[PDB]
Amino acid sequence: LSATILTDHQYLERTPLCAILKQKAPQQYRIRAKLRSYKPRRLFQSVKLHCPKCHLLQEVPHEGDLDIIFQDGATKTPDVKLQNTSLYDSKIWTTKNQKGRKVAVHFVKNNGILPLSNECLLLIEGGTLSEICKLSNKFNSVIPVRSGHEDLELLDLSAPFLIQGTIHHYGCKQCSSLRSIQNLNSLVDKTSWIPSSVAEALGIVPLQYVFVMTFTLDDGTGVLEAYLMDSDKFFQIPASEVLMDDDLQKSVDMIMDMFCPPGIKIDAYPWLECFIKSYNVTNGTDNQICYQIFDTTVAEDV
Amino acid sequence: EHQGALVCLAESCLTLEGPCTAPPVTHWAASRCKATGEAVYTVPSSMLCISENDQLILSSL
Ligand SMILES: [K+]
Ligand SMILES: [K+]
Ligand SMILES: [K+]
Ligand SMILES: [Zn+2]
Repeated sequence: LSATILTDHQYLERTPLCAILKQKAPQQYRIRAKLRSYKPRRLFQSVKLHCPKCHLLQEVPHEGDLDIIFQDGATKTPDVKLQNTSLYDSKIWTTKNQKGRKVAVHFVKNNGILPLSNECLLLIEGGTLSEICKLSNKFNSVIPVRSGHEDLELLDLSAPFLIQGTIHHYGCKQCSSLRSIQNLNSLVDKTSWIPSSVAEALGIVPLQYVFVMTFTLDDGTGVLEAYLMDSDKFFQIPASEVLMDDDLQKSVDMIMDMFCPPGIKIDAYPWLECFIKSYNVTNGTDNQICYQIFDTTVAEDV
Repeated sequence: EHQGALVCLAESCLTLEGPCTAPPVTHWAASRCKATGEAVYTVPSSMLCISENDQLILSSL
């Protein structure tokens, strides 16, 4: 049995790789190939962030980076910003033996009242990563903020603009034009906290988590390099959750080991059935053809 | 009061005396920290970008 199946375009005839490589882009194809090799070999490096608007691809900040950002963000003097009284209630806690740091927590109100904890959005200034993670478990969502000159503002977009459960949402630094926190007032519906609604209110273009991989595919007629840029179709594992979950990570590892079992020859690898599109890439003076996998998923008996 | 309860819940997540604790680290997160000495795998964004014109031709198929 094939290791992957098409989720669409099943009517297509199979095209051999040698024929694809001789043809002009853009075209769509069905293929059957062995996965000869892939990048990244270090699978933990496959998780990237991609902007749907400007097309940039970037790294997800390391956990250690966030830890440092939040440590560096410690403040002795957080503001409530009193003009925002109808938006949120606020509390500030003092500390012992923590260099006089303070934590401000702002509790966003739904329709004039504080909602249940699981429905409550928090804004936090001066919290550690560990505190933010705990708050994200007990409340609906956390937005890290800092005291600006006039209003509360998001931290640098290198920190998540929203943490909801264990999902860290990031914004594009090129495409966003940040609005201050008071603009959360423009949300008429605060009965749920939809990440894209928070993002629009704050002028953020959210980045999308993707698995990015380079598949070297071989059917014996030729070798074709095809990119995978997958949010959750291919592995049936959400790229937005994978970095926070040992079991999801283990599943991706097991899928890839299944495509390329160690110490056996390529003929003994499973076939991958894939749909691919070809397209033209220009990096200055010369043209190049590239290939991407679409409408393809891992099969049931892994 | 409910406000009081939310404030107590929030407080319970905070570490207000001495050093703060360590957030959980998954095996990929730990590995991402240890992968040194070779440029991290990436693909230039332009290699992944299918132009509007190419997308037009492709959608008609
Ligand atoms: K939305
Ligand atoms: K051959
Ligand atoms: K075989
Ligand atoms: Zn962008």
